Formats: sequence, structure tokens, C-alpha cells
Amino acid sequence: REIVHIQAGQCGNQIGAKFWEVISDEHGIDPTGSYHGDSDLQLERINVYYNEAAGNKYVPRAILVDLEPGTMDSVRSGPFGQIFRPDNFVFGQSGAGNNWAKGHYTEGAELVDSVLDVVRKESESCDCLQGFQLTHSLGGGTGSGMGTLLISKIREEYPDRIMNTFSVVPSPKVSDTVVEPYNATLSVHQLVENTDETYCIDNEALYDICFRTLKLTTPTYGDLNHLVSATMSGVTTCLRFPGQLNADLRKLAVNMVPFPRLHFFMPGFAPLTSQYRALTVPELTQQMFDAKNMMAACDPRHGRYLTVAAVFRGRMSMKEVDEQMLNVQNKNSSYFVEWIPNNVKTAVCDIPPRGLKMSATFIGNSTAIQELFKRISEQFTAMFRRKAFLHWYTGEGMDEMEFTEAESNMNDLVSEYQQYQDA
Amino acid sequence: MRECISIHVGQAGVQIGNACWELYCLEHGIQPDGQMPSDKTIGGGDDSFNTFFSETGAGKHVPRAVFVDLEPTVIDEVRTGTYRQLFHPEQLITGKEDAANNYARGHYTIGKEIIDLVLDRIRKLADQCTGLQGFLVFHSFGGGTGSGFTSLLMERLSVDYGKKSKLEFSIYPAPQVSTAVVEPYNSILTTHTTLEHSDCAFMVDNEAIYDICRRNLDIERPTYTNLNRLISQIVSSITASLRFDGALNVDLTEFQTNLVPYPRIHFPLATYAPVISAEKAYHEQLSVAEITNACFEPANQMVKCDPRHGKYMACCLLYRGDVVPKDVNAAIATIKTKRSIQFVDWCPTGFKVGINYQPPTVVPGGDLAKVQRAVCMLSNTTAIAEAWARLDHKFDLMYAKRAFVHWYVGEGMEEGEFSEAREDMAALEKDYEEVGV
Amino acid sequence: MYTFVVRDENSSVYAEVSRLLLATGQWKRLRKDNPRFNLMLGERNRLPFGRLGHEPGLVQLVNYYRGADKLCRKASLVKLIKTSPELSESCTWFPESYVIYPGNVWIAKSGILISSEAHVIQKYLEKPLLLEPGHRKFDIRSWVLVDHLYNIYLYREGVLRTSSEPYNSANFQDKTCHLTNHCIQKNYGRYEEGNEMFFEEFNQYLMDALNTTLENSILLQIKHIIRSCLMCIEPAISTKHLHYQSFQLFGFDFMVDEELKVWLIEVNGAPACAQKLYAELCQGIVDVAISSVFPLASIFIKLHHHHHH
Amino acid sequence: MEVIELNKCTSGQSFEVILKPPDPSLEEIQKKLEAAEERRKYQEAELLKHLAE
Ligand SMILES: Nc1nc2c(ncn2[C@@H]2O[C@H](COP(=O)(O)OP(=O)(O)OP(=O)(O)O)[C@@H](O)[C@H]2O)c(=O)[nH]1
Ligand SMILES: Nc1ncnc2c1ncn2[C@@H]1O[C@H](COP(=O)(O)OP(=O)(O)CP(=O)(O)O)[C@@H](O)[C@H]1O
Ligand SMILES: Nc1nc2c(ncn2[C@@H]2O[C@H](COP(=O)(O)OP(=O)(O)O)[C@@H](O)[C@H]2O)c(=O)[nH]1
Ligand SMILES: [Ca+2]
Ligand SMILES: [Ca+2]
Ligand SMILES: [Cl-]
Ligand SMILES: [Mg+2]
Ligand SMILES: [Mg+2]
Repeated sequence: REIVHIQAGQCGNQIGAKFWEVISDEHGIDPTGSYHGDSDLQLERINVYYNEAAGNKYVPRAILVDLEPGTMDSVRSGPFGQIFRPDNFVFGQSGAGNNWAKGHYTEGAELVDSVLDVVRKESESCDCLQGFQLTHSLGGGTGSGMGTLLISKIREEYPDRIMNTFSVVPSPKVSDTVVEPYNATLSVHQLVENTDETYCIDNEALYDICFRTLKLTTPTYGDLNHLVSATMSGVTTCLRFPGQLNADLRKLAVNMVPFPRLHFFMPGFAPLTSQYRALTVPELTQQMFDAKNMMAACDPRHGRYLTVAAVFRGRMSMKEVDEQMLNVQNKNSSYFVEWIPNNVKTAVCDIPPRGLKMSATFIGNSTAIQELFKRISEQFTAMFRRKAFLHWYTGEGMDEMEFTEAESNMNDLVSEYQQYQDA
Repeated sequence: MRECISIHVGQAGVQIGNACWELYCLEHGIQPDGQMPSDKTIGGGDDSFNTFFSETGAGKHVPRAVFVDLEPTVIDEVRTGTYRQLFHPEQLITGKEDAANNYARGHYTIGKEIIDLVLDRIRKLADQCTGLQGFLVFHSFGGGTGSGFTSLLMERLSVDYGKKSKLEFSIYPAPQVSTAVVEPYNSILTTHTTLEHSDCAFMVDNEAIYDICRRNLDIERPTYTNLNRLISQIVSSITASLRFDGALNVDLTEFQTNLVPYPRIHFPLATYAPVISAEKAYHEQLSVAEITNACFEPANQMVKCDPRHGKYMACCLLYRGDVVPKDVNAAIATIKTKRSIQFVDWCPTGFKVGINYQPPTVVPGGDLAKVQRAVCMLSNTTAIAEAWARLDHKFDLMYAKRAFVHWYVGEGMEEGEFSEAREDMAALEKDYEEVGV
Repeated sequence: MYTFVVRDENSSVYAEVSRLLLATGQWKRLRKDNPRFNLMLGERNRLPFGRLGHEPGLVQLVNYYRGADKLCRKASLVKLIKTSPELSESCTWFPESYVIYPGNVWIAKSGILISSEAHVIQKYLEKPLLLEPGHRKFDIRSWVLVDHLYNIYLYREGVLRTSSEPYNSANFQDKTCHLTNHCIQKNYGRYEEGNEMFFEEFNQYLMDALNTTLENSILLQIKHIIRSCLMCIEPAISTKHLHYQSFQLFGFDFMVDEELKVWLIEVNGAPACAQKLYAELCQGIVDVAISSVFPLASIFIKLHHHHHH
Repeated sequence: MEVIELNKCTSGQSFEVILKPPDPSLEEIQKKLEAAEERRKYQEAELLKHLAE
């Protein structure tokens, strides 16, 4: 039943806010928290993401966290900013300076308890909490360092609940500082141990989509976040609307994660937008499996699919959907591991997203995701072999050994993905 | 008269249960409020339909049934639906959190905390019976609750009611409507743990029903509602002998006697004809010979497999509607000269035949056309082991890599239970081979 | 693309079928345990027929008829002939034969013994047709393809597998003149290449020596026997209305006696082909058995007869 | 083709046609379930120890 949502740091709170805008519109919830929709399907699983307050008000089960106020002042002024519970805004003043150690060990530690108080108050009133979703980046300090601290503390207090992240992976193409690969390697180490499912949202891929496909010569954070929000709407459709398949976080984990560490998913979306032509079922299906539609910059032809979830939204022929899903599997059979039979599952939901008649969302557990980790690993090493920029971290009490261990664990994750690809 | 208690476990078991009880009400003239104007004994009786329904002093006819699920949403539809007045609230049991497609979570983790409540509620039904025969248990192989909770329950029912027969109606997994990759695991784990506790199990392969719905009912993409209305007709054909006057399969014990001479080999194949679409505006009605001959076609079986390449240990033909023995015997004589019907050497070559004169009832606004005669064949054929082979192969492919095993181990099951279960299935496939080939 | 899997590495016939399909452009070979195939070229032993036809969205075809072994083992064939009323104990074209568990000349087989004293024990045909020059025994191999619709196609080229030794009534110990197998012969090759005489030559011989044709004297009887055998097991093996479909290539072996009466000896369920006829027959298999089910973007006589009575 | 055991009633008939002659105890269940629960407890304590580190 209930999911608790947490958004941390600049990136986490920006994508987080858009997520709540997009799903509040799909469920007919306006910025005051009033329902003004046309269909009982909108309210039937509303409690998964929204609490009900007095006056038939729907309030997101959402906690907003940062070490600086700036992005959270912007959240509060944003279009849906009034819908959040005021007590669920938990902010420090210090900032974290793009420094994972500040987020995880010094500044974040000072604030983490007050975040947990709010987590506990939301959790306490859940009829049957399924677990948590966190939105954050891995390249900064607060979402990366403080976010992974939160995950660890949440696990200690709710060890039998599911932990899910939407984790934005850094790229030099859309880069704020040189230390991003350090912060991401340190964070991946945490995610490998302490999440059950992680959607790898790669800024490399979002940028390439905006540039190559959508023809945006200069992509902003807003253009990248349009892709992120459509993806997030798509991958949570099964949690939010009535349906058979992957209807809660645990069942999704059980279908998607054959070995506990290999829980890093490559999302995709079709059609790609920033337009009037009807998209056919064959076209959605080909495009949702296309490298160019993937939100992690990994070539899926360089690996194999362990498991896949496909979600189609809109009024369309279920027969045609089944036939096309079967067609892609039959013609591309070598890219689906033979030792997990029937490893592709398909859901269809009648309610389309805003501004589209038809859409498809793709969630892949592919061994090609190793490309993402290798790219981060190479950027990490190029610096770390000269100990460049380390004083930012050792000044917060960290040793070099902790960097060596994180790098080694992420190289092990890469070797494991490679083992199942060769099996 | 001797009572039968129906137990419906998990989503599949519950939704099939809804379809079955709806159909039983229509067959017996019981209204959705439970009143039965044709029953002239108010507040009791030992009629044949009382095997499945008790009676209150106010004239309400109450299914002898328990519905159990580990999450509430499917059972809540029964509580709020058309037949809600039919059931006492204590017959409808739900938890808050499901088994997440994991046998171990149904059997060990959640099953340990609801099992005493479920047995208590079953006991309440048993205490109202004057001669309880036993239980009919409806569940999926593939779901966490249908697999794991059912096996726990069956074990406990052998302990608490050791003299009593237990029959199953079991839904075998098909990828066209399946909701989990680990269904082969759950199927083998439940089949292993349940095998000694079940006297007779009717397997329904969702693939076969699905295809019958597409081919014969012209349904483009069958839903559970389509599948379950057809399944409920087959179930009704099988249980009709417990609910109406007759001299064949009149008690649970007789199902085993007539269909299961070898106790582990207790999976009869059901084949049903005719299935004809209600939208079909010109239907030429099918004769006894045609419907009987259709019983030997794989396309009409509840499990796709080829009985020509196994051996029969028993065959029962259950007719409904305008059918007399003379036409049955002439149809059978024709079929013997045309088909590969080979019995094992230690059983006689023969058919037990039951005829009920009332044609099949259908649910108004359903997919099935009303027909003047129908038949369900129940054959214990070794060919059904083809289904075990398919499932066992899928299990082996995943288990060789230990794919998904950590989900089961994290629920406190030992890895050893996997290979113990698999070896019991290897011995089962072997038994079927030794009898059949 | 259509897709296929290869599961018998030693089939000469199906290595060539495989190579033909690939060179079409429109077939892809998959690893042998990938279940997402249109076509199984199966193993000979314990082919998993129970796993076929359970793949949503693939029409699935296999190159063996399940149950055809009844026709294609010596003990099985004798029993099927004696016990099937359409063939019967008094069947005229099969030698008197007896199943035995552990002019009076008999042969024991299932590694072969020929004697007049004392597995199947079968009446040994004492008066074979003998080719001149050389006074020599032979057997006729016919290849027959049964498609998914149960059409029965007789490849128009057969082969005579000859002896190259004179035939000898008073020595059944010496087997090079009594047994016409290709291996048992390898005076080998003397009369013809590899102890194989083909239909154009044998027909010429029947014309010049015996004033008749191959069609009239032998092939009418061959066609009758093949059709009777295969129509007999049809209810047992047909895949019409089944959830997967089958085809199969059979090798029927015949003996011709000196009165030009044809007798059935053997049905082979996994035959090889004469070198010279691989290309043509294997192309025929693709056309008739495979492309018929899986169409892309006659060397056979179809055997059919509906006499009214 | 012998027809035996013909029984007729107003609602139908039955017969037979022959073409040719020829557990664990309560205690054990409880032990298994508590052992599974102990294994889950043990894994949970190991996790919390690692988290305390
Ligand atoms: N025929 C039929 N099959 C069903 C139905 N519902 C689910 N299934 C099948 O049952 C299997 C899934 O098991 P469910 O019964 O839904 O699971 P459950 O017993 O509720 O277990 P959890 O939800 O894991 O606790 C799949 O093979 C489904 O296709 C139904 O109403 N009819
Ligand atoms: N009843 C009989 N009368 C005369 N010759 C016979 C015979 N039975 C067998 N033979 C001879 O023995 C030879 C080989 O016998 P058989 O047919 O049993 O071997 P085989 O199984 O190897 C044929 P294949 O290799 O085509 O399967 C035949 O080609 C034939 O010449
Ligand atoms: N996709 C996306 N990425 C962002 C956004 N804001 C920052 N980033 C990325 O997030 C990383 C920086 O972390 P940020 O979240 O600003 O730091 P924090 O506040 O300390 O967590 C870099 O990799 C940026 O490219 C955003 O709105 N969208
Ligand atoms: Ca401070
Ligand atoms: Ca009464
Ligand atoms: Cl008892
Ligand atoms: Mg920033
Ligand atoms: Mg369920």
C-alpha cells in the first residue's frame, strides 16, 4: 500500500517537484490538493502516494531535504509548492559544496535525525507501508552523500521494507564540478548494498536525447527534467493505477532482480518529445527498445537482458501489444538470457500521460549497464591515481582507503554484470 | 448426506471461487440473497445440494466456503459484489500484505501468522457438518499465496482432519497471463510439499483455457473473467455428482477410487465439449457422438498434451443434458475403432459414465452459448506428465544459475528445499514414464 | 527471419537442410537450447516433444513424427503388421516374420545370421531377382517425405544398393553376396560406382532383359506398400489439429524376387541419402516440408488413392 | 461391450461400459516454521550488526 517519498539536494528536489506536478495532474489533484478529475481509476490507488487530510484534501507523502534552503524556497514557489506538508521541509543552512563527505559524515549527519523524525511520522500513520523512494543525484554532495546516509539509517529502522531510488548519474557533458566521479563512486558503493531497485537516470543519455533526437542545440536542466518526469510517471504507473503486474515495489523487485546486487535498471520511454501524429503499437514497441530511447547511455546490444518490464499507456489493442512484444523477443532472442524463461512482462494501463494518446515505458535489467559504471570508474581513476582533489574529502575526516574500497566494490559490480552476460 | 468444504486461496483461487459459486447458485435456483424458493425444508435438510450449502432458519443458503488471501483487494470485491449477502463476514479472510510471488513468503513468513486464524474459521464450518467428507482447495501454482500458503494449509489439514479427502483445483502457469518470472519455482515447491496431502488434483493450464477462449469464443485477448467463467463450467461438471442425485462420484472417496489407483499419480486430465460462442448467431447443435469424439481432441483439454502417446489408467465421462446411455455406447464403439486409446495392462479398458439430464446452465450475458448437451471427460493419462516436463525444464534453467533464489533464502527457506522439491518431481516424471511407456 | 535449431550433429541430410536455409537469407540458426524457434531439427533419441507448441507467437515445426518409431524398428514393424487389420497376418508384401525374445531358410536380425535350422526371425527370400552381368542381389531404397498435412511424397529417384558378388544358395556363412549394405560391400564398385545403380539404368535393364518397365513391374507395388504403411499409423501420429506440427523423412528398403514381386524389408526413420542425390532431395525438403509452413518472400510423386467401395 | 451397474433416477443415470478386462505431525510443522523464522531473525541481526559498524 503506502510509499514514502524523499527528495534530497538540488537535483533530487527539482526532479522530485516535477514528479509530483506530473502525477498530481494524472490523478486530478490540483495545487490546493483538491480532486477535480473525471474517473474513479484516478482515486482507486491514490493512497499509495497521497495522504488524505480534512476537507478531502490529498497531500503528497513526500519529504523534502537539503543542506541549503535555495532549491527548497524554489520548490515552495513552484506551481505545486503549496501542496506539500510544511513540516516535511527539512533544510540546513550550510550547503555541502558538492562534497559527498559533507553530505555523509559532517554537515548531513547533523541534519539526518530531523529527517528521520519526519520519515517516522509519515510511516507511523501508514496502514501498511511498502517502502521508500528517494530522488537524488550522485554527483553532488547532499543528494549523493546525505541521500545515501538516509538510506542506511532508513534500512536500520525499517529493515524489512523495500528501498527504491531514482539516481541521476553525472556526466562531463552536463557537469558542475570535477569531483562528480568521486561522489558517484562513493554513492554507488552505498546503493549496491542498501537499495533493492535503482533507476539509473544518466545525464549523459538525457543530454544526447535532447541534442540528437529532440534537436535542442542547448539543453537546460529543464529539458533534461522533462525526460526524467515522463520516465518517472511511466515507471510508477503500475504502482499508481489498478493492474496485475508489478503492482507494488516488492513484486517488481522479485520480477526484476535475479541476484541482489544487480538491481540497477536502464529506463526507456516512447515517444520522445520536448506533436499530433498518432503513434502505432508497432512503432511504440520498436522505439521503446531502441538505444536512442534509453535514459542510461549504454548500448543494450553490448549486453543481455536479465529481465524487462514494459508498460503501455493509452487506449490500444491488447492483442496488438501482445503480438508486438512477442515479435521483439522472437526476432532479438539472443539479447534475452535463455536461462530466465519468459523474462519480459507487459502491463497495459488505459490512462495515457498528459499530451499523448499513447506511450510506452521500458525498464531493463541489462548487463550493458556495466558501461555506465565503467565510464564513472575511468573518470574516478584518472583523478585518483594522482590523488587529485582529495583534500576536499580528507579535510572532512575521510581516508584514502575509503576511496580504494568504493572503487574496488564498483569494479566488482562491473565484473558480476560481465559474468552473467557470458553465462 | 455428507458435507464438502471449499477453500479458495489467493487471487486465482478466490476469483475462480466467485465464478463457481455464482454458477452453483444459478444451477440450484439460489438467489443472490441466499433464498431458494424450491427448497421446501426451511432451515435445514439433507438434500444433495446441502453438501455445498448450509441453511439458516431465515431460509438463507450459505456456501460451505472459506476465502483466504494475504492482501485484501480481491476478497473486498466479494464483500461488496453481487453475492455479498451469500457469505458470512468470518468466511472471508484477508491479511494486509501479500506473498509477493514468493512461495517462501506465503508458506513460512506470512503463513506462520495467519494459519491458526484460517484453521479456526474452517473449524467453525466443520462444526456445523454432521458428516464432513472433506475439502475442495482452489489455488494457483504460481502465486506466493496460492503456492506457499496452500501447501502449509494442506499439511495442517492432514493433521487436523486426517480421515478426510482433499481434492485440488490448481491453476498451472502460462506466460500469456502470468505475473511472475519465478512461477516455475513456486509450482515445483508447492507440488512437492502438497503431493502427499492431496488425494486428487485437477490441473488447469491457463494456456489451454486461454486458447479455447480465443479459438472457440472468438475473444481476441481473454481476461481472467473469460477464463474463470469457462473454468467454473468445468468445475461444476466435476462437482455436479456431489450436488445432485446420482450413483457415480457421489462422495470424495469415490473420485480417488475411480480416477487414482496409484496415489502419487493423482492428476486427471479434464477435457470439455462443446464450447461455443454466445455471439455466434447460427449454431447447429452437436450430437452425443460429436461431443464425445471432441473429448479425444487436444484442443479441448484443460492441459495441452497428447494422450495417444501415453496410457490410460481410468476414464470417466460426465454428460449434462439430452443424452441416453444407448447413444453414449454407440459413440464409444465408433471412437474405439478410430483412436489411440491404450490402457495400462493392470486396469480394465472402460468408461464410467454419468448423465445428469439438466443441460449446462450459463451465466446470463456470458460468452458461452447454451447447448442441449455437453460432456466433461476425466481421464487419468500419463500424457499429463508433459506438463511436469515443461515446468521442470524451466525450473532447471533458472536454478542452475540460482537466479532469484536469494528471495526465497531471505524468507528463511533453505536452498536445500529447492533440490529436494526438484528430485521429488524427477521421481514423479519417472513414475509416469514407468507406467506409461 | 524465420528461426531454427539443430540438435543432431551427425545427420548428413539435416546439415545440408540447415546450410540451405541459412543461404536463403531468411532463416537464422539459434543456439540449440534457445526455445524461440520456428523449426526444430531434432535429435534421434528422446526428442522432447512435450516441450513443443507452447511458445506464444511462434508456429513450431519439428522434423520427426512422434510415434513413427513403431514403423522404424524391426520388432515394432512385425507387431504393427500382424496386429493392424489394414495390414494383417496375411499381408502379401511382408515376409512371414516372428518376434523372438532371449525351402526352410530364415534370417535372424534386430549382427545378422542366415540358416535353415535355429530380435525378429524372418523368412529369407531364397529366389531374389539377380542382375546380369554378375548374377547378383540388390535392395531398393526409396526416400519418402511426409509433410505436416500428412501428404506422402515419394522422391522420384530411388537407389539400388547392389552386391558385387555372385549369389550363392550353398553358402549362407559368407555374407558379402547375401547382405547388400553399403558398409558390408566396402569386387566393390566394379559394375557401377559405389555399388549404387540408379533408376534410369535399372529401368533400362528391365526393358532390355525383361521387356517391362520399372514403373509397371516394381514401382506400383512400392507405392502401394508405402501408402499402406503410412495410412495405417496416421491416426496414431498425425499432427493435424495439434499445437505443434511434424514432418519426417523415411528410408523404405525393398527386395524384389525373381517373379518381380516386391517385399518390404525395413523402414529407416533417420536415413542418409546417396551422395549424388543430397542436393536435390534436401532442396525438396525445404520446398515441401518447410517453406510450405514458413513461406519465403516437382521431384516427388504425391501418393494418393480414393477407390470407391 | 458389457454395460454394468445401470442406476436411474429422475435427474439422470449412470453406468459403466467395459471394452476389455485386464504425514508430519503438528510438532514437526511447528519446528520447521520456527526454524525458518530463526533463520530470518539471524539474517536480520547480522544486517543490524553490519549497520552498527
Ligand atoms: N485462471 C486464472 N488464473 C489466475 C487468476 N488470477 C491469477 N491467476 C494466475 O495465478 C498466477 C498468479 O498467482 P495469484 O493467485 O495471482 O497469486 P496469489 O496466490 O494472490 O499470491 P501473491 O499475490 O503472491 O500473494 C498466475 O499464473 C496468474 O495467471 C484468475 O482469476 N484466473
Ligand atoms: N528376409 C530377407 N530376405 C533376403 N534378404 C534379406 C532379408 N532381410 C534382410 N536381407 C538382406 O540383409 C540386408 C541388410 O538387412 P537389414 O535391412 O536388416 O539391415 P539395415 O537395418 O542396416 C538396412 P538400413 O541401413 O537401410 O537401415 C538387406 O539389405 C538385405 O539384402
Ligand atoms: N538531470 C538533472 N541533473 C541535475 C539537476 N541539478 C543538478 N544536476 C546534476 O546533479 C549533480 C550535482 O548535484 P546537485 O544535486 O546540484 O548537488 P546537491 O544539492 O549537493 O545534491 C550534477 O551531476 C548535475 O549535472 C537537475 O535539475 N536535473
Ligand atoms: Ca554545524
Ligand atoms: Ca432445506
Ligand atoms: Cl478426522
Ligand atoms: Mg548543484
Ligand atoms: Mg495475490
